[PDB]
Amino acid sequence: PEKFQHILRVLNTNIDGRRKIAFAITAIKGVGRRYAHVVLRKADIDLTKRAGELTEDEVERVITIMQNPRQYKIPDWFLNRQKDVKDGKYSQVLANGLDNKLREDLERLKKIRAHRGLRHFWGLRVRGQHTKTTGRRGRTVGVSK
Amino acid sequence: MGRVRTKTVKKAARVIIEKYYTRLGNDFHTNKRVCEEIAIIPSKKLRNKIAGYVTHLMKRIQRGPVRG
Amino acid sequence: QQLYWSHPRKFGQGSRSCRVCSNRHGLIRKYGLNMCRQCFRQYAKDIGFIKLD
Amino acid sequence: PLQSVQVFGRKKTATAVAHCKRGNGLIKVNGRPLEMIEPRTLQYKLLEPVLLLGKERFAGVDIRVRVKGGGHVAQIYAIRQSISKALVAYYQKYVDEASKKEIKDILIQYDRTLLVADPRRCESKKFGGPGARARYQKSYR
Amino acid sequence: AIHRIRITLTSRNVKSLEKVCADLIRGAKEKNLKVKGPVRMPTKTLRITTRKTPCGEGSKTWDRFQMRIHKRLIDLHSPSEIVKQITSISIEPGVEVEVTIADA
Amino acid sequence: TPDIKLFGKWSTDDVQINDISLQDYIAVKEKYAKYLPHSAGRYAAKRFRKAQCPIVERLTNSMMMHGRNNGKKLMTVRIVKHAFEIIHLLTGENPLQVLVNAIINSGPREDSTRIGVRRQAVDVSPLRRVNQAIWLLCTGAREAAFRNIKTIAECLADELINAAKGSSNSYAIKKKDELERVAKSNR
Amino acid sequence: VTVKDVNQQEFVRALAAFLKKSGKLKVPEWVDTVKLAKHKELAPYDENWFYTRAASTARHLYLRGGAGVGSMTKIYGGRQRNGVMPSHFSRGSKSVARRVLQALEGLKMVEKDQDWGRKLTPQGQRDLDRIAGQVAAAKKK
Amino acid sequence: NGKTFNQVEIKPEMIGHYLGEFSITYKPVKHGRPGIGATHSSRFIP
RNA sequence: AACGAGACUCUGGCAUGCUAACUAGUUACGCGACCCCCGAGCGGUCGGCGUCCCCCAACUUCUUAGAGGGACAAGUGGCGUUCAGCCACCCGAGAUUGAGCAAUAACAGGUCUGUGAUGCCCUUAGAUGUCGGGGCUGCACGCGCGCUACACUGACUGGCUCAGCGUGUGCCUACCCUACGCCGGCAGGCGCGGGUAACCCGUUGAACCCCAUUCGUGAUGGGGAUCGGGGAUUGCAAUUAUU
Repeated sequence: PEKFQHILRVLNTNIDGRRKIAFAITAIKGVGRRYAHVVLRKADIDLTKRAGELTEDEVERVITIMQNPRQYKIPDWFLNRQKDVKDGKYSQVLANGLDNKLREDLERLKKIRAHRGLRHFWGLRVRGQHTKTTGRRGRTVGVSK
Repeated sequence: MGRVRTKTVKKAARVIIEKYYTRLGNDFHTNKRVCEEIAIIPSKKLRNKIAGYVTHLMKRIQRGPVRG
Repeated sequence: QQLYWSHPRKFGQGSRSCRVCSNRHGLIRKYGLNMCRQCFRQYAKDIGFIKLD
Repeated sequence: PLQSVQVFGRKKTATAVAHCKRGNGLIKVNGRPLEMIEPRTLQYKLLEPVLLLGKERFAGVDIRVRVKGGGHVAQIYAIRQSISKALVAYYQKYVDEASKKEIKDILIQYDRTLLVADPRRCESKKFGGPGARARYQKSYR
Repeated sequence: AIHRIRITLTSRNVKSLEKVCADLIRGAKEKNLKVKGPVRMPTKTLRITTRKTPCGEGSKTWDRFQMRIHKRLIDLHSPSEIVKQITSISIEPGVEVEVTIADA
Repeated sequence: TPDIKLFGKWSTDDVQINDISLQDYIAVKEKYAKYLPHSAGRYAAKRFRKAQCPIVERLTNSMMMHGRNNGKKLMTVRIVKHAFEIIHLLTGENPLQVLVNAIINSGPREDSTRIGVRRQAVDVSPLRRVNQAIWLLCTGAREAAFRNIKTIAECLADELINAAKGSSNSYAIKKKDELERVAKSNR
Repeated sequence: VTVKDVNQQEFVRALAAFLKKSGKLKVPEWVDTVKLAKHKELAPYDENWFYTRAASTARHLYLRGGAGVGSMTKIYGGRQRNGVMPSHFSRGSKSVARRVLQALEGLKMVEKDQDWGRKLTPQGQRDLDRIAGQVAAAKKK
Repeated sequence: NGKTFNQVEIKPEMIGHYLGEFSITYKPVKHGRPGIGATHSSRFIP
């Protein structure tokens, strides 16, 4: 036990030091179940321990692996930003950087006024769905005059 | 359930007994063989039902009169 | 007379039609029949199909 | 002499055939010990005849069983019936009929379907519903 | 010289194929051609299921149509000159007959 | 030798049925002793044929019930198996005595039929008493396990032990003592 | 003792330990990153999964020889959940099956045979029956 | 557009898109009040 | 006296009796081959395991499918104007298997958008008889048939072991079902064979279920809607997203 610290702050977000290490770090945006397992496998960490049982140099080893996947031989087919449209790079985007990357994508579609950009602006379904009977969020209207 | 016998069975059994009383008896398996050679019956399942009511009528005729 | 007087018809409902009456809806491709479903119920006895169950 | 018999048991689509011959007490299903057929929650179901009759009645013969068709549970009931039906047919041909009666009476007084088949098979589906008796929903207004 | 030679028969109707096939066995047996008996292949069933209505109205009834096909094989030990004789009589009904010069 | 069958592990000869109305309908001992609570028998085919089914198999059938569990009988045999092993550790007694006494305590003996909010009191037959007892104690085990770390094998053991002494902590005893209170007001 | 005489699950664990102790079986570089089949949601819990896959594959070739890469993907097939739609059957990874069969040929346990497919050698047959005796002896019969 | 031609000035950000993505085949909906038969209670008797 | 009912036709459950099979199997041996010594006992005649392989061996129990057989309220006990029938039980594979077909007389029921079935009316070269693009999918809102779930009688990761009914190279019309080897995380790609089918895909290695592991009552490792970025395949063409 050692009565060690059981809440910790990692990338401007709080991790509970109380779940299994592979399910604690998925509190970061851009890190799902599948990616969190592969990062800890490259970092040489035992998956059996609770997240409050990592030492100060073990968390810095995990953080420096999450920010640079391609230098620790994580494959290109794993990553969430592929050939990024403005500069051609491959990377994983995390935390408040993922919010801004979507914010730039919706404005890029709106500025040229393509059909995607207009559907996102009017608040309608963007992919191929019908709209007669599903997604209702207004109020019932009466027939009376 | 329902085991009542239709007029096609009941009339054919009476006409057999009027003509062949001296051939017949209480054994169903012998009556079933007699009824196959004295008559043309289209189905095996109808032949079994006719020999069944003939066997019931022989056991009545051994006690007293049957009006038909 | 025009040189462009037709469009490709190598698949889909444009390719196929009934052998008896030239209709395009509800036709049977099974076993090489190529009849319309209403024309099949009309000729089934002459083709040799029957119903038992 | 050569001295052997072949007989079968059934349930649903499953069939099992048992061959037995003069021997020392071997029993196998598909080349495996009958202690190792996979759904071992039912292990007392394929042990039932040898536990009920006792191993002294099995000591003169070697039995080999082959089985196919049906599902995991239907095959246990096919195996079970093939073994108890084989022993009584072997005894009928090669020993005294007074000893056949002991075997048949002890088996039937515990359970029918050690020696007589179960005739049940599926009903066919009918149009207008998801199965044999069920119907789709009905609506009005 | 002799061959091992194979005849196959096919029809929808069963009881015409029975009388055709029995006559091929008799003509071979009386001439000592050492015929191998009729092999019954599995029966083949064709099925078509259709709505009864021409127009899509009413309660939703269906028609279930089917056709059944029956197939047989016989093998002979004889010259190629005499299968041509026996495979030409009693074949009058709507039965297919086909023969191949070596398959045994 | 083959005249005694231990149901895997538990003897039948020492069991007793202490209500004379139920001795014909709770099938235990003699020809009703088997190795497992699983058979393929045709018990549904006639009206009273149901009374010949061993009581441990009737408990096993009634347990594979609630929608997501239909047809899963191999799972349901091991629930009964592990419940009987927990009952023997808690009580020190034969698990078949605990089941028989839980059935004798849980079945209601007066009830009121419906005639128009309006009801009239009537007697209950011994076959409906044993049918009601099984459904009540299976329901009691099923409702307690639904959001607890407790397994259903532990809840079925707790429910049978409380019913065998009539403690009114069980679901089956509270419901029996509700049905007979309401019927006593409709005489 | 033959492979048909012992319980099959601890035979796979005994054979997996024998392969992993030898040091001769080669492994691919991507063994720590692959999903193992299309229908799985996550990578396997055990770092040692490749030796267990080879041990099970050799045991399959003993009981039914003449398999190939396509028929190994049907042995390791399973159910796929499709989110809000109904579920269906789905086959295993072809590249994993092909590299596991090529890794066993490098131990001289497997051969490509006449007609088409693969089978065990006499040396492969010897090493499996040798481990079946070790699994039986561990129970002190 | 199915009845008219809509003009486009091709900005370089449009690269790799289709020409049909900038000329839309319909008018955005804005509702008028519901008519007779729109709800079960709306029934008319003379 | 006639039609409907019933009979009738197909179907399910029984035959160690009949006919008879290299496009179906079993048993056995002339035997032959690999592996194990666990076995009276050796590394064997003899034992164990086989979808390992010949038979110019014997045969039809298991598979196929032709002919016949079998069940009648027939036997025994009660109840019945002692008739017609009804209830229980013995013996038995079996004492209600499930479908198809179906009368007289009607309806302002549906269909002219199934038809070279069809009356009358309309239109007929600025056509109501062919190509290019769009729509049938548009969304404040009311209703109908359904799929997935709210978890521990569970979800996830490994391991083991069982089906039945069918379809298959398109005859204008141009496409079929797939074993085996190699490349790729995957979807997929290249090479090279079999099948017009009891012959090849195929012993159709199906899912739930079964055995072991991890989570711990938390909208949680339950649930997977909504939405960003990248890669294949069909096609003449995929944006209003084919899969």
